[PDB]
Amino acid sequence: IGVVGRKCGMTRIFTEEGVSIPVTVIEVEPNRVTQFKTEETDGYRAVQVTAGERRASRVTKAQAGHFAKANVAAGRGVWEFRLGEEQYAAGDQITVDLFQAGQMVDVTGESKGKGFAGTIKRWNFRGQDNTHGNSVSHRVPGSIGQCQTPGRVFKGKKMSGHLGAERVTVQSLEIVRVDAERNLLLVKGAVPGATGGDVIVRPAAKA
Amino acid sequence: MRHRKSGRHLSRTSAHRKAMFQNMAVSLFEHELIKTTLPKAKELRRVAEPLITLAKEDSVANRRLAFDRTRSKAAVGKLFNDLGKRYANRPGGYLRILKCGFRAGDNAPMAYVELVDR
Amino acid sequence: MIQTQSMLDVADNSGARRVMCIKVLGGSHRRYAGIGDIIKVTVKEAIPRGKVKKGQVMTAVVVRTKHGVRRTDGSIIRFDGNAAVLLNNKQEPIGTRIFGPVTRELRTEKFMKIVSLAPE
Amino acid sequence: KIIQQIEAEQMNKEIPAFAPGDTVIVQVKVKEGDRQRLQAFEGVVIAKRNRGLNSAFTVRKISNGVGVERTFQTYSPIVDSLSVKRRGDVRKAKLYYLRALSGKAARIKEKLV
Amino acid sequence: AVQQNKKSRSARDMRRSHDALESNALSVEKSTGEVHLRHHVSPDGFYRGRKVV
RNA sequence: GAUGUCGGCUCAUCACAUCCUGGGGCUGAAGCCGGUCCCAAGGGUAUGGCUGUUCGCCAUUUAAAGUGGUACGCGAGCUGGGUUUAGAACGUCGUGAGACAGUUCGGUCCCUAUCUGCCGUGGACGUUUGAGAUUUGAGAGGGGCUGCUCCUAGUACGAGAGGACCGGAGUGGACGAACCUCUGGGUUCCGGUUGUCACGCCAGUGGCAUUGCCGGGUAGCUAUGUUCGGAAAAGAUAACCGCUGAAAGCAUCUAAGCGGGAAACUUGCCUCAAGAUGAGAUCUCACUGGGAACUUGAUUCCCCUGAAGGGCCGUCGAAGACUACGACGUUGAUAGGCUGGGUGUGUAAGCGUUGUGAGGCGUUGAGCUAACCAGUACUAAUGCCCGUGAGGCUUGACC
RNA sequence: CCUUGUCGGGUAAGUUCCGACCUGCACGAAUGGCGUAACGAUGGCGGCGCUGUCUCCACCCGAGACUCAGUGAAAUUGAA
RNA sequence: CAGGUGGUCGGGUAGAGAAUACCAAGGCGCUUGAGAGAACUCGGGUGAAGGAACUAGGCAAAAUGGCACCGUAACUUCGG
RNA sequence: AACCCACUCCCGUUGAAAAGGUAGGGGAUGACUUGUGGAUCGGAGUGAAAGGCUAAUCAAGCUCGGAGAUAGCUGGUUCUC
Repeated sequence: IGVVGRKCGMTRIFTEEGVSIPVTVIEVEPNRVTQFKTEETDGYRAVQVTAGERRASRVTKAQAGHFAKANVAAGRGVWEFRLGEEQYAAGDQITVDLFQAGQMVDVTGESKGKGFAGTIKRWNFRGQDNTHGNSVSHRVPGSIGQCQTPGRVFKGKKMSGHLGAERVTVQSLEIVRVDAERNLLLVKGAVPGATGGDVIVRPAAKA
Repeated sequence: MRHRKSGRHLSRTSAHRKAMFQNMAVSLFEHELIKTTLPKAKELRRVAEPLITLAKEDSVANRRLAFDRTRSKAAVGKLFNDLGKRYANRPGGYLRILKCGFRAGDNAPMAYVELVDR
Repeated sequence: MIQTQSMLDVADNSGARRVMCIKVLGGSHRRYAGIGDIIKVTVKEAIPRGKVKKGQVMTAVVVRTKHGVRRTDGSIIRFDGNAAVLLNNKQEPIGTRIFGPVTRELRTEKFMKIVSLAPE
Repeated sequence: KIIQQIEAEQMNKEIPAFAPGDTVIVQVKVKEGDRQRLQAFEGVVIAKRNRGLNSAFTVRKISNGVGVERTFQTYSPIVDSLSVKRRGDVRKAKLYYLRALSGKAARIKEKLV
Repeated sequence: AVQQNKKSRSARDMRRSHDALESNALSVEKSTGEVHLRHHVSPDGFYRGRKVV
């Protein structure tokens, strides 16, 4: 099970020895439990976890009745986590305190999104020359396929289009500090997204 | 790509674009109502208001700073004497923009710009 | 130095004045060489008499560069001019006296010789 | 406000007030051979504050016939001391025009006594 | 490049099926009973029940 | 009644008759190295000098610098050095025009994409009453490389020289993804200055000269920077190694029975994924009016009724070609302004002085400050249209 | 022609270049033979300065491409 | 219809100058506009560390550039 | 520099243009450039010679006649049983 945070910025802290540790600061709202999916109706075994503060005009009556089976009184977003074996009942604030120092973690965000990218930026695709007789084609792609005998272009090719706001995870980062008073996790490394994004922090898969 | 970049080009070079917003302001402080184009009004409201904020403090150094960005005698005379004193207790937000139909020849959406008390 | 055909002088007494990089040793195609790496030089311009004659394949270590070295801090040392120190067949230096400063980052298993003659 | 509030706790005062165009002397910690010691590094300051944005400066020393310059992080636990031996007027905050000049041409002028 | 066969009546009319129109922003002025576009100045110069021009 | 020929660049895909790494019979294999042959296609597979060259010969590397198919891959993707029409000259042959599967200098590479093929991205409808939100995963992709040290241990091995297997610990290279805290790079913010025209003149300043030419530089974007990754393990096997054991009194890894077995295979890790027409699953919300015709899953019309919701519209966005997505509309901090900071730049003008003057000094860390942070209603975010009225019939379980 | 003949120089490495040998398949004296200062938008090599040519591209400024209103072609086509 | 067309006039400030930069007299805003600020194409600006490693070939770009004085090689038809 | 000419690169090729443009180049008091008016013509002129030019046409123009030239060669040849 993990915690849903929010990317806030990159800083740098010092060991008193002399080295610097690049640190990504993550704010954690305490996460309420919306419901608990047992294995008998649903097959699988999971929880629903919610971060707060959405205005009470934007919730539909389908949702507003859904956050009244438990008294969650919820805000933006509803995420789910698949867990092995645990017991969470009605509404229970899952806080930062699951983690300790050390503790290899996985962090999933989206990314910053670049609009419609050519093959050089998208696929790292070295281009033709600039002088020495070259026509209009200075950084176009090269050729696509072979001649007559397949006749077609072959699925999976590497053309160009839309660098991603796709969902990307970085894996096996480590926690530098856990702050329960200001609700922070400090993570040594890069965290996918823009500042002010949304971030999920799981304990590590490989470990 | 323009992530978090502010200001729009309007398909004019930068010396044109400087000398056009200097000229839409200097005609607004004569007639106090202008029928202009809608993206040219959204960027007029970031040039004209540091002239009205500046007018609230009379100085030889301010009347030279005012002349050096709206270069006209009549617009400097119209500030510091009428405006700046009329808006002496207004914390910002000196104009308003009212969308008004479309141009006949193109479809350029129009807008009015109008001083707020008049 | 940091690329093939990079002119760089030496920091040594017995050697020649200027040498030129021809091959960056190490991996499959290392493209750059920082401070503390083995390159292979040709001798391009010799003193009227030293020890090393003009036009000879030798082996050198890189000791100063204008791009800098970067420690575990933000703090970097950045010289001006590039500089190498020639080696023998075995990697031990040829000359006696090293000119100018070096860095402390070079001192290792095999290079306690030149940091003795260094003064830094 | 939250990374602006963490960054008040790493900052505990170590440095005096100084400008570009000054001849500082810097005492840095040297950990080698299982013994810590200091080392003096004296030159002329050419780049100043928030150079990334968390406060790093730069100082140019003329070594044994060879130039060298060194960029220091201010609130590091390596930059220990900082004294100011001389100061003058430069007018032009960044002195990168001294990576070319070398001798009597690179004399920092003295309007300021 | 040019085509190799011409396009029939079907494949010509299928192309222009996505090209229709829309105008939906009409609104009645509360005071004068005049019809105009939503969030625009009415042609007699009234915006939300106030003469502006 | 035209299928544009050699080499280079760009981009590739398959074969295995394997160059490297992985498993392994035999050796004229002491050890380190090897030679040779079976199994294996997962990832890799050099920069240069000289030539039009592929090829080659050299210099220096490396774990290794593989051999083929794909019109001897690839000109509606590039080049035009080679063969290359018209010019001109050499050597040879012909009395001559001229020629040579001999040399040498010069010489125009055309196209706006209709059909798959596609790589990205939406509209329509469907999923058997309609919505909002969260999900199982059938299936398909992405990835997969390796060196050098050090401990084991100068031990086994060997006259000596020389020197390991198995296991462990480090930190480099080539490739990839993310990300700006750092180290740098980057035009509209602040200075210096040259020619000239102007604002009535002096001061001050503003046009044009490629941003006039330059010094610096916030946000964003970025690599040459920063961090992370390639597994561990489990199954079923290949070559091979067997254990019991007959047929064939013995022998025999096989006929029955029972195991060990490699980067290949199937999971394992990251992503999309119910248009998976087999259209799945949970939770929660909405709607409980008549009448007539003709024919009764009843169909059709008339009238009242329009809910859950959604869409148009507006302010915008580290979302964007258009769309789509996301946040918000007075229940109000969505964008602009305003007030304090922060950052940058480098001590304004005006006055007062000093001097014959340009200048210095007090003026003085001054003034100005885009994209950043915090607060604040000062200006701008004011109805209408879609969508209805309890959800078919057969069987079984069922009061 | 055989041929990248052989020898020396220049480069870490030179089928081109420079200097010689002469074994001229097939040089040679007004279809001139060998030298030659100055001149070439002339052919071939080598060097200093210099650089986005290039390792390897990153960012900014204009005019198009994209969206909206007005006008509105072309080659091609047996039928889909 | 970015092409072609003989001859006179030709001010000011800098400059040797009818070159070049800003202006007077006089004349014009080039008969489709508005947006937004993707790839890619064209005409441009700056660049870390290297400095021909690119390529048939330093093609192209960058650099050099004024006036006064000092100073100047082999070679030669005695001018250069 | 005007002026005449056309050495290189890129753009253009359905061009703005049936041969230009923007940057750079060569000559620039003479074997120069050019305005007006005249002379030379089709197996015939002119030519510092390339088979070049003679009205966007040139190893012998353009136009009207001989002339419905000749084609063992291509293409086509129409209502039923």
